Amino acid sequence: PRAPRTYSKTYSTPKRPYESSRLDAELKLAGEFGLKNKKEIYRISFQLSKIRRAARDLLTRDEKDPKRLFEGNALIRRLVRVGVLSEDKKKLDYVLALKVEDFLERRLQTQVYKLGLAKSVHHARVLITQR
Amino acid sequence: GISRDSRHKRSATGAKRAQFRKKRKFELGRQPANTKIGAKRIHSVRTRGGNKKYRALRIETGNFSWASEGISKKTRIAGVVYHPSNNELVRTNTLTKAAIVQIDATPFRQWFEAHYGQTLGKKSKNAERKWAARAASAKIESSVESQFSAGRLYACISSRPGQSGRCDGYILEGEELAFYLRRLTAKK
Amino acid sequence: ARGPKKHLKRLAAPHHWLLDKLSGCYAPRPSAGPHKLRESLPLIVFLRNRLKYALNGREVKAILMQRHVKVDGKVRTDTTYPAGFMDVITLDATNENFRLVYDVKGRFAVHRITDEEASYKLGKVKKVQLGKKGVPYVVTHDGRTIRYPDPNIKVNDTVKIDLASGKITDFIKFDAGKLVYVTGGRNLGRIGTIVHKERHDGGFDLVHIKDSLDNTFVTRLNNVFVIGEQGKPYISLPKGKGIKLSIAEERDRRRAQQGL
Amino acid sequence: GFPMKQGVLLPTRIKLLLTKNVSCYRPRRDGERKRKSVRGAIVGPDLAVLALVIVKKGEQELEGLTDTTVPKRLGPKRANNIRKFFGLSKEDDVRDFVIRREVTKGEKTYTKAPKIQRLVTPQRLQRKRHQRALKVRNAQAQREAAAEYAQLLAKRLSERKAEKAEI
Amino acid sequence: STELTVQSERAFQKQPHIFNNPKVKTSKRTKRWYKNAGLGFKTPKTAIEGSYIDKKCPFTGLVSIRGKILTGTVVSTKMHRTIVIRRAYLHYIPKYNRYEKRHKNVPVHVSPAFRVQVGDIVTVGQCRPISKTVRFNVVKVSAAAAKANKQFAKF
RNA sequence: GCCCGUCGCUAGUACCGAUUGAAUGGCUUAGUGAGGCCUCAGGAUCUGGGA
RNA sequence: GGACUUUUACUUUGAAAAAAUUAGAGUGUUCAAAGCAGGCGUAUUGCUCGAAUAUAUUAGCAUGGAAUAAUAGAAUAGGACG
RNA sequence: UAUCUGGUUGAUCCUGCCAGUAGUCAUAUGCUUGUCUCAAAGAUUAAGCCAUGCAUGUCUAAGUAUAAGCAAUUUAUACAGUGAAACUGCGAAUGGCUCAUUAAAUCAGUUAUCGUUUAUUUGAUAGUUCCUUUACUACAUGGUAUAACUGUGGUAAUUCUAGAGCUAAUACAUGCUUAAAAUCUCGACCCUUUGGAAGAGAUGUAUUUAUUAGAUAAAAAAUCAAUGUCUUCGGACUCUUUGAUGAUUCAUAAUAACUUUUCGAAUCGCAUGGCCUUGUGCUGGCGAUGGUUCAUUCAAAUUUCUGCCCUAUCAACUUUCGAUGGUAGGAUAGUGGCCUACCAUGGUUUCAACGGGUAACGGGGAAUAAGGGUUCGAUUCCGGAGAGGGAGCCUGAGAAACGGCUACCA
Ligand SMILES: [Mg+2]
Ligand SMILES: [Mg+2]
Ligand SMILES: [Mg+2]
Ligand SMILES: [Mg+2]
Ligand SMILES: [Mg+2]
Ligand SMILES: [Mg+2]
Ligand SMILES: [Mg+2]
Ligand SMILES: [Mg+2]
Ligand SMILES: [Mg+2]
Ligand SMILES: [Mg+2]
Ligand SMILES: [Mg+2]
Ligand SMILES: [Mg+2]
Ligand SMILES: [Mg+2]
Ligand SMILES: [Mg+2]
Ligand SMILES: [Mg+2]
Ligand SMILES: [Mg+2]
Ligand SMILES: [Mg+2]
Ligand SMILES: [Mg+2]
Ligand SMILES: [Mg+2]
Ligand SMILES: [Mg+2]
Ligand SMILES: [Mg+2]
Ligand SMILES: [Mg+2]
Ligand SMILES: [Mg+2]
Ligand SMILES: [Mg+2]
Ligand SMILES: [Mg+2]
Ligand SMILES: [Mg+2]
Ligand SMILES: [Mg+2]
Ligand SMILES: [Mg+2]
Ligand SMILES: [Mg+2]
Ligand SMILES: [Mg+2]
Ligand SMILES: [Mg+2]
Ligand SMILES: [Mg+2]
Ligand SMILES: [Mg+2]
Ligand SMILES: [Mg+2]
Ligand SMILES: [Mg+2]
Repeated sequence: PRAPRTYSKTYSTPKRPYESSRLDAELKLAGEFGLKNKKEIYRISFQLSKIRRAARDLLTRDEKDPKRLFEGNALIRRLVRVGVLSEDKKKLDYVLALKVEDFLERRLQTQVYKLGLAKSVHHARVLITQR
Repeated sequence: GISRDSRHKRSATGAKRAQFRKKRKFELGRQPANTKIGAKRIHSVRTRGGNKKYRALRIETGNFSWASEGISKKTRIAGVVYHPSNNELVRTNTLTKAAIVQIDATPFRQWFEAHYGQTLGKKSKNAERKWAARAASAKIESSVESQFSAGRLYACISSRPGQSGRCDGYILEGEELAFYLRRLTAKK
Repeated sequence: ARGPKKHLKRLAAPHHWLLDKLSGCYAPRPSAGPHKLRESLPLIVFLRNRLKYALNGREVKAILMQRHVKVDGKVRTDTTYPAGFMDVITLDATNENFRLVYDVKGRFAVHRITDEEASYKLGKVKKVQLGKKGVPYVVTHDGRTIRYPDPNIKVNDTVKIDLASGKITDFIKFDAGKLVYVTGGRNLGRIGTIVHKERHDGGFDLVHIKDSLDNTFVTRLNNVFVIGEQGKPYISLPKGKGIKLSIAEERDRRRAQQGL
Repeated sequence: GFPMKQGVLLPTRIKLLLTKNVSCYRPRRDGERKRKSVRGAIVGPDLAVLALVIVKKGEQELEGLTDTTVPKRLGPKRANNIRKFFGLSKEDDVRDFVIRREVTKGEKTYTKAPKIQRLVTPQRLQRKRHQRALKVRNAQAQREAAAEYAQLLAKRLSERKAEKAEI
Repeated sequence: STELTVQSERAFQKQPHIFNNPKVKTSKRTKRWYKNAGLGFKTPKTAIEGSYIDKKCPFTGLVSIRGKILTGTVVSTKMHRTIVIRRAYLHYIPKYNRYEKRHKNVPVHVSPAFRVQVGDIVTVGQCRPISKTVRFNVVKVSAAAAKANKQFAKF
């Protein structure tokens, strides 16, 4: 008798277990952004996956439908907020585009490296977890 | 206890039902008063929510209304005479609602002869006045007046003795009296 | 199940209280009183969750047992006493008066009112019967009985009540075009006039309502509480004035007041 | 050790349903009844003890019985009971007849009396006075409210008769 | 139903508390009480004109109509003073996005103010439990005979 | 080349089957019938007809 | 207020509608799953935004539509209006 | 978030299934295991069985204190502080647990009570109680009988208790009271009219019955019986009063009586004040607890409409010993075949009744992501049911209660 603590998982795993292209594709990302997991990519794919779903849906509603206008605007401003969605391409048909790398580019890991300050994605890992 | 649920009992389709829950006291019933005549005996039963019912068993007087005369009087209850539900009720003289009784006449006689100065069947100043005002209003009714000569008046219990401890009713009259006189002799 | 239920599982609590999910398990159960369980605001809730005066429930009993808080004129010392819409809550110390009256989101708002207005209230008359010995009485939504009302007073009219005394000092008929507060349903909190009444013999008259933004909606009679004239309310309304804005309109307001 | 029970008749044991207010049982709870063994009221050699109650003294003195004597624990506490245990009429005033029990606190002897009850007092008379007052005062206030309405109703009639004479 | 006799019981049939004083010489023998059931259901003349008793009559009796007001069609008139109606309705079954004919039979009281016959559409108003099965009372006949006389003999 | 059935071996499953076979569970006739409740009585005792 | 009304399906809009879950807005729990918080100052006697919205369908209720599909009508005239 | 691959042939295209693949608030097991936060957990099988401990008790200034209890001071020779025990009151019907039963049942959404009960909370609500009505009734206040206790006891043994002696009340049981007025019945008289009258009783609330009012669909007349108010004595009656609902025999009131007569304060705490004829007179402050009736609130009980999984190797079912309806009663809080008596022959069914299965509590919901679907829900919230099995019942507003009793079975 206490309200459920709610939860949910934050990743999804590839249906095809051993696809060699997807595996090379994944590894390259890991070796670019200092990841340790295929899950750190699995996670983002999943984040993207819903964002796109939302956007697909919104798109089916009439132009300037209240929900579409309200909930689309919200999602766009949330994405521009963190630097995933460019200023020009600010109208959700491009959030319908939007790649995994656009997301990985904005992790504190990378930002800590992008303006020197670490000079290797991995030096960037170690610094961060070390206060 | 006696239970008043519907959940025993077959369904309109004729289906047998499972036992769903045990008896609760809020569907309870109790046994009949089967109230009889004579010498007051009343027990109270504690009913739902605080609350009393009074279970008359044995009764000998009731309060009886002569509707057309607009008065009521308390009389002895002579006895039961006809019952539409069960003839055993008559044979045993059980008092219930709808029972046909005979009562006493003498309280109703005394009133009538004092109020009309007429006497059924067969000198003050203001009294004379009041009587002379009345009449053209004292012309009774054959089938009621004849009863007085026997000292006994047919009446229908209109209360519920098992419920209220009262055995009350009204004198039979007109059509309703016609009806039971017929039954009485056309079964006598 | 054998008798009167005596607890209230938090989650089964009404939502317009705005209790949190965790931190506990139960919510307070409104004592019996003038207002129904699910359309009430227990003192505990008001003294702690809105006014923030108490932190504990323990300190609510402490505040209350010194007879600090008094409702509708009278003192009241029940932690979970059922306060409700139109009632008046007073803190003599802190020199503060309150009226319980709704948001636009359907909640009970914290609403400071002046000391004078703090000495009367409005009552929807809920029934008008002939009582024993021929004395006619009215009954208002907060369960007051008032003997000898005005013969013109009928059910659904609102009524201005002294408080200091028991008596009525004015009433307002349920007519086409009178200021209305909506107390129940989705449109809980909305305010606006009355366009017209749908009849429907044998169940639920409908009251068509328009506000001061030329916006329209409907509720069951039941949910309609007369409170004055187009313009003239008979009590002060909370800020917002019961108008309800779209989520867009409310977004734009909130992000219009942005520059510190 | 089972007790006898007046009126069973019988000279053995039986098990009875006992209730509130009865020998050989003390209910633990409202409406509790317990089935319990009981010994009959006829004496046989199976008894461990008889209980006897001297009704007439004999030709000689029983030791620790006739020759010793034990005072009642408590005295009359209720007003009129003090009256009767001294025979006093309602004139004597009780407070001086109430019993007082001495008791030593080392080198201080104390004196504690009951607390008379149903004692007629000023404070009681004050509360009798008040009640009688409220009834009447209310009652008078209750016609007034009726009369004020009867007016309101009557001078409504004279507005629906002056309206019926306007048009 | 009723028909004939009216006084055909062990118990004398009367409307309660509707006293007719024998002393007062009236010209209609029995004083009769009736009411307007409400919702604009005309209390038919056969009830006011009537002499039948029936304490379950919506117009001359001790019941009341309140709650559901359903219509259905008469399917059995074997019970003395009560009938059975069939209420058809199509029940929507989502997965197939189509419907199936269903029905329910419903027992209802029928005042001898009415002359119902199998085939009539009848409007019934809910009342208090009147018997084990019956929660409804025929309140108006939205029918007649369904063209009975128009099948008679030859030319 | 493929291939059918009887006959013989090992192992497994289910069927039939004297035992008017056996077990569990739900209802249930007839007979016996605790207990409390209600009721006709009773009256240890104990009061002013009543407990 | 009276006096009387062929009967259905379908569709629309709306009322009545528990929270939690779900979808989803706002908010940088250090991130996040969460939570419903929180955010500004004179941080010495206080100011302030919230705690949305959507879905909730079968049935019942209330309103608009009159296509599609049923039902009923006047022929032994016991037809219609006055 | 609309994807498939391996396996039949010599090779081929098919059909088709087996296998692979991915998720699972989906359980187990194995191996391995450092940190943060979060945190389910004897449901599945056996609603099988349970050692021991705990899970229900409770006191305000304000019901009861002579503890032979503690405390002393502080005005207290009735009591007065504090307070064990005990009586009284309230609570133990909530909560917590489980999922055996249960398939039109429960449950959901939606209804109904003009079909009832309702401790409590809240707001209203009570001038009437006696009596052949001058030698008058305790109201400045009526009765005992009990716990605790003291003391004599019993039994191996329990929250076993007996005999004897005390004493309380907001326990038990009794029992007085208050203004004026009007309306009714009676009626000593007196006098004949058109007729009038002193004075006598009755009329709180509740209970039970009978009777009446509770108008209103637009307007008018005559007559019979009783009989009101005003005569400019042939006559007139003029103004005439009416609540709610869709609907009532509704709310409310009036008449005649009824009742082993319900309620109408014999209670408690603080303050002690006015007033003059100086009675310890007569008044009198704030609020506690109670009290009948109505309303309200927390409820409850029934209840309308529609909606359940598999099954025909279940087709007819229902009245034995109620099945379906009618009348009357009885019983209930109350409707109702709920039960009984009389009477009738009804009620359901291929639009699947009835029966069987369920390793079935129902719902909010969960899992699976093109869509349509498929599968699951013992389990944090709502509803229901149960306490080893059955039944019975005491108390009480509320239980057919099991951390209550009684009986049977185990
Ligand atoms: Mg009996
Ligand atoms: Mg509470
Ligand atoms: Mg209604
Ligand atoms: Mg006292
Ligand atoms: Mg029949
Ligand atoms: Mg809709
Ligand atoms: Mg929500
Ligand atoms: Mg192969
Ligand atoms: Mg091969
Ligand atoms: Mg080859
Ligand atoms: Mg497979
Ligand atoms: Mg288990
Ligand atoms: Mg479990
Ligand atoms: Mg096993
Ligand atoms: Mg002391
Ligand atoms: Mg529970
Ligand atoms: Mg005694
Ligand atoms: Mg008492
Ligand atoms: Mg009239
Ligand atoms: Mg009226
Ligand atoms: Mg009535
Ligand atoms: Mg003084
Ligand atoms: Mg088979
Ligand atoms: Mg019957
Ligand atoms: Mg038959
Ligand atoms: Mg089939
Ligand atoms: Mg099961
Ligand atoms: Mg299931
Ligand atoms: Mg479940
Ligand atoms: Mg299970
Ligand atoms: Mg139970
Ligand atoms: Mg067990
Ligand atoms: Mg059995
Ligand atoms: Mg039990
Ligand atoms: Mg329990």
